[PDB]
Amino acid sequence: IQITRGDSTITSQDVANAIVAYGVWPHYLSSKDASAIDKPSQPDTSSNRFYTLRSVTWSSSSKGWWWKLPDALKDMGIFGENMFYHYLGRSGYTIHVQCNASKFHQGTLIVALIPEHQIASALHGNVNVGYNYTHPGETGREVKAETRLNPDLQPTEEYWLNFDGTLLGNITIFPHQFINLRSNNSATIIAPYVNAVPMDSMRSHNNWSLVIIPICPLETSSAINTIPITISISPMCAEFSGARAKRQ
Amino acid sequence: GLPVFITPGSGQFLTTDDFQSPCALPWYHPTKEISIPGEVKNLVEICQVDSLVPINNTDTYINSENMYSVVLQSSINAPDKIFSIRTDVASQPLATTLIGEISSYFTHWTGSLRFSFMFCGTANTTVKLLLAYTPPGIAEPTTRKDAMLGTHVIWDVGLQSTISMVVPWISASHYRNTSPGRSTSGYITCWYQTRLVIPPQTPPTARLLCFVSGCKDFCLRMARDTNLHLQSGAIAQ
Amino acid sequence: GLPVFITPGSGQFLTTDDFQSPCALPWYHPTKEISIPGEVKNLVEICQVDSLVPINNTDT
Amino acid sequence: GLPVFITPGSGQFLTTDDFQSPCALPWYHPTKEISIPGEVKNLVEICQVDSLVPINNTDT
Amino acid sequence: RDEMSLESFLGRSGCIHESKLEVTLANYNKENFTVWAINLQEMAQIRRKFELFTYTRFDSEITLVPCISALSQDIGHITMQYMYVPPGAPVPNSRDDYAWQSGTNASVFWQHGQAYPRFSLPFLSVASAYYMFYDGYDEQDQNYGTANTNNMGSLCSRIVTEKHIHKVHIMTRIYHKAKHVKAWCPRPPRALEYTRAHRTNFKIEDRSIQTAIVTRPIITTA
Amino acid sequence: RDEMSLESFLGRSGCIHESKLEVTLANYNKENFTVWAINLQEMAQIRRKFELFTYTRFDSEITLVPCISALSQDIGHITMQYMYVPPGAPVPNSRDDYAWQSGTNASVFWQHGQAYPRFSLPFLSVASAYYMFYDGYDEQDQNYGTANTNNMGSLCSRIVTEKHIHKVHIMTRIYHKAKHVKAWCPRPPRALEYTRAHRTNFKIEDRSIQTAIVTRPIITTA
Amino acid sequence: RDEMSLESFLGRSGCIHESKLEVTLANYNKENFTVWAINLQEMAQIRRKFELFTYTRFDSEITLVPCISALSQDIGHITMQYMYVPPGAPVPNSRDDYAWQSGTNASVFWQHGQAYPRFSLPFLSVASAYYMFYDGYDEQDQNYGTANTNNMGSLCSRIVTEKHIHKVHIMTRIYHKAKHVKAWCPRPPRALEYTRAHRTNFKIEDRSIQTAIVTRPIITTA
Repeated sequence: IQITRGDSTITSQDVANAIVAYGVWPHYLSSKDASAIDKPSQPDTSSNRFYTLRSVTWSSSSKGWWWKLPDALKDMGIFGENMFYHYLGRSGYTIHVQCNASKFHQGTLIVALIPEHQIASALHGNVNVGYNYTHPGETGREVKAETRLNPDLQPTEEYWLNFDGTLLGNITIFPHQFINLRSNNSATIIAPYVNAVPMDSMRSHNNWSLVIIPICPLETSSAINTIPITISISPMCAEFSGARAKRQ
Repeated sequence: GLPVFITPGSGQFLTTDDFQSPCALPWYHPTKEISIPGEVKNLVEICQVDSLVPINNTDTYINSENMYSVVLQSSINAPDKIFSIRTDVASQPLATTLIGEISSYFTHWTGSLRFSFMFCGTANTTVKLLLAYTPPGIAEPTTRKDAMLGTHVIWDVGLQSTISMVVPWISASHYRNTSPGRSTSGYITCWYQTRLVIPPQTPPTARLLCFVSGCKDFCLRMARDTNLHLQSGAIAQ
Repeated sequence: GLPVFITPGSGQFLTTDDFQSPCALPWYHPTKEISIPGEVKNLVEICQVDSLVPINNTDT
Repeated sequence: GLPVFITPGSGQFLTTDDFQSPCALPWYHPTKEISIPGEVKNLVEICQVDSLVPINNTDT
Repeated sequence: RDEMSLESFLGRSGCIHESKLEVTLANYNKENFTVWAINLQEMAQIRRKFELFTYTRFDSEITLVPCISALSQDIGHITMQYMYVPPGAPVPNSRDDYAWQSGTNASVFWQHGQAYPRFSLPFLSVASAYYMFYDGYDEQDQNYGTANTNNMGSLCSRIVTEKHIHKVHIMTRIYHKAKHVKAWCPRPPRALEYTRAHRTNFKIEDRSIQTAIVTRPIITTA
Repeated sequence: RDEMSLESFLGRSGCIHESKLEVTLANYNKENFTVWAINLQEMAQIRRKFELFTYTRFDSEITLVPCISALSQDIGHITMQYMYVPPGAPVPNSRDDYAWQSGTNASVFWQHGQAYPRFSLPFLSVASAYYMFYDGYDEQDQNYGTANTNNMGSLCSRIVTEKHIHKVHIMTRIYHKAKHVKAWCPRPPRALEYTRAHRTNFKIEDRSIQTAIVTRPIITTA
Repeated sequence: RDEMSLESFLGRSGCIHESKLEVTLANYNKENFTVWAINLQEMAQIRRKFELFTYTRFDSEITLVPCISALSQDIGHITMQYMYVPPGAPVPNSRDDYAWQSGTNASVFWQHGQAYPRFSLPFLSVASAYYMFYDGYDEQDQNYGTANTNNMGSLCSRIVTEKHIHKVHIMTRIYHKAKHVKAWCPRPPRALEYTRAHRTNFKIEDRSIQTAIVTRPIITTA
């Protein structure tokens, strides 16, 4: 089947065998939890549609990829603008990861959505991760062997340590889904807003972090020996506050 | 006023006591609580989450995602026995898994564990694996036959990429010590009932994953300090 | 008499504590209270009073 | 708070006393009890058991 | 499963900080006072336990265990003043700073032979929970990881007596106990040594990454 | 708004007076006793808070924190006598004055190793409230500002022991706490340094008037 | 028959262990800490009483009686730390081992002049009772007699103070009391001297077997 949401519509979503992060469905901020007493209203279905990032290439040597939300969507039409022209904001998402392969391809991905995924820096000593590298945008972050710049600002490349000192394989404690090519070829996660406060500065704080690690290497005898992984994200109950003048 | 008699123990500071104490900020009204998704109330919640077992914990794959999978062959000359692991929650490789880690934080455990397997092969790759459990007391099987003579499962991969089997609780005492035993521990052995069968133009090998979690009856008692984490560093601020 | 167990913290003087204490002048009956206009009960009362903002805070 | 008067004997440790004391393992839930045959509840039970008298207690 | 409740796992008391104070003769004020920013991340064992969750909320119980040691010349009777400075309030920076007599702060006086001091603190943050992890940045876009709402205040201590000071050492073990605990979003357990406070950094110089996973020669033999 | 109640704002305890007493060998009586006229206007911080209102009424809680310091020669055990002399009653003027044994006064004996002394005082004035300000004069038309009905009595202290005196120093911090507080007619907050007790005087010699208002270069830029 | 109840016979408190600790100057850590594996079989009188049954179950009450002795140079004030390490938990092996500040263990601090420390322990075994006798073997088929489920933990003690240490001796009598006692399968009373712990061995080298039976010259004369 196909999930048409807004002016966007993604085919191949099918049935609803997706995971709902922590069992809580994305909801609008209730007045009881609200920060400034209550706001008259915040109903806007304008930012609620599907933004499909460029498909990443999964090769026989791919070690992993990760994106951070809301960061990844900072440049996605309405949502992007909204979060740029507002001081505070909160949002849930419906991440949809799917890859095209055949019955002659084999491989497995772990698609996990990690809350407050605080990355660890690459080097030893008194170093820390720099702003630019945890905010790669929709491009995401690919695990590479090549040497990079402001090295002491760079985050770790140890994917098997979840990029934060924990063991991959325990990463299943977070809302996730496995993508076993011979069984399924897509996964879906519906996550609500998660933070210790009602809303926040989307610019400085990334609530969720989408991680994708190939637990079982991709193998195939096809001419081109790589397949694409397509990611579609859709904001859920997005709300904003402290709007500022735009086009100024 | 009121005649009182002081009891042995008064004025002592027992680190495990439970008494009231004056509030240092009696007037301060703490920030209200809001609804944060995912509240945990019992560690058992964490123990019932399947986590990958570093089944292939050899020096070759030690610090890579390859330590979590076993490679199945399609060639007729691969040894019948694939892999083997002890069933005690605290023994390697289980130790470093979710349930293993939480278990290492206690001294007594009890209950059944649930092993799940996932075939990371191709959609046209088929095979029959023999998953067998060996109760504590006897040494792990050495031949496919011995293995199937005990409790086991002939899992036919084609058409079902997953399967789970429950290891029961077999013990003299109700709870057993959290520390790994050899003669008091069970075994999970995996055998080739048939090798990997595949059509033409297909990867000759496929990976196998292994998960583990506790059941409803799983439980821990008498907390101690985990030994899976030894801190001998600065922790400089 | 009555078995008691002393709790950690006894005898300490916590500057933010709240306990009773013997009256030094138990017999003295304090002057009655009269109706003085303008009783304040909460500081919020003071915060809701408009006051001039020194908007032109320059050296001049 | 509550006026108390300390009685002679307070703080003493009488080896035959009987007072409560804080549990060092308050969270630990002890192993359940099972039915073991032959529970003894009073020493009189042992005294009512005929036993042989070493009637011929000579050096031989 | 009662002992597997958060209250049982995190609610146990542990020594979160060791505080040593030494009598110095040169200047009366000197740096005789000791100031410590409350932080439960200093002890690895305690840290790993809490870092098992993303967000936690709880009240606190501080217990103080003073250990006086007199090298010589008696000086047996000395009065200690432990003070708690709330988040945001100014901390003392001299043994006679005004902070020590301020009423907004909480102080407890202890003279040897007295029961160990003890007091409680309510949930301090301006947020609804303490952040065990923070995928965010500072307002200056720096010092990413640490959260400002997480501030819990400071524990201070000064010797109150005056001249009876004969160069004596004071050790004060600070025991903290999380009460009425609540936690959210469990995370995998820390697998490597900690290297920094408020950072998941794990790489150590000239040393190989070492996990808890023990390797075996062959996988067919358990 | 519970923490914004008068009880919360003024009802906190603070050190209203530091009282030092030193053993003097020349004469037994000397000036060993110490007398202090209770006054909550001595500490600027505390003063400014109360001076936020015109009239206040409340009961008091006095807590005493004795700090003994022995230079040498032991003298460890000494008995202290703190005495409260009501408004209008004669104050002692010798360490052995009769006042010390009078029954109309209140005394509390403290020997080291004992819990800190503490007692309460009811609203003392002959008027219905204490004057924080007074646009009036004396009966002699002098000493304008101060109010006689505001008298709260005196806190006295003497070393009771006799010859075990080996020149030891005694520090006694006096903590006061306003209970069941009531206030009338709020006034603007004090904007300048205090210079006199019982006077709103603010002009200081050879120094410019300095407010809390910070100046900026231009008003178009915040 | 109330005094003939198990509670009366086994429920009395007795000194199960004497623990001596001496200040040693060479190394701060040294072996200043003392560790003792709880065992009620060390005292013959107490042992024979319990060995009157095959299986017993009960809770415990530990009371500590510290006896400090100062050879010279004062050092009057010292703080003691007694710690209970549960069965299976790692025991300390240095005066500054981490075990001393761990929260899974139970510790009680005692400074002279304080009431004697005291705390309770629940039934510790993983079995439903403690074995007074065991006709079984180890997993290695060795050390027959002793039972592993019978482990009760360890009592540890360390001097907490630092340098005020002037070579002083510390004696700590440990009193235990079985509460809520239950026993099963009565056995005949021990008739010979004990020679080993956890073994019914009775043969002593170069000494004849001696019973409580007193011999008489002729059986016709009582």
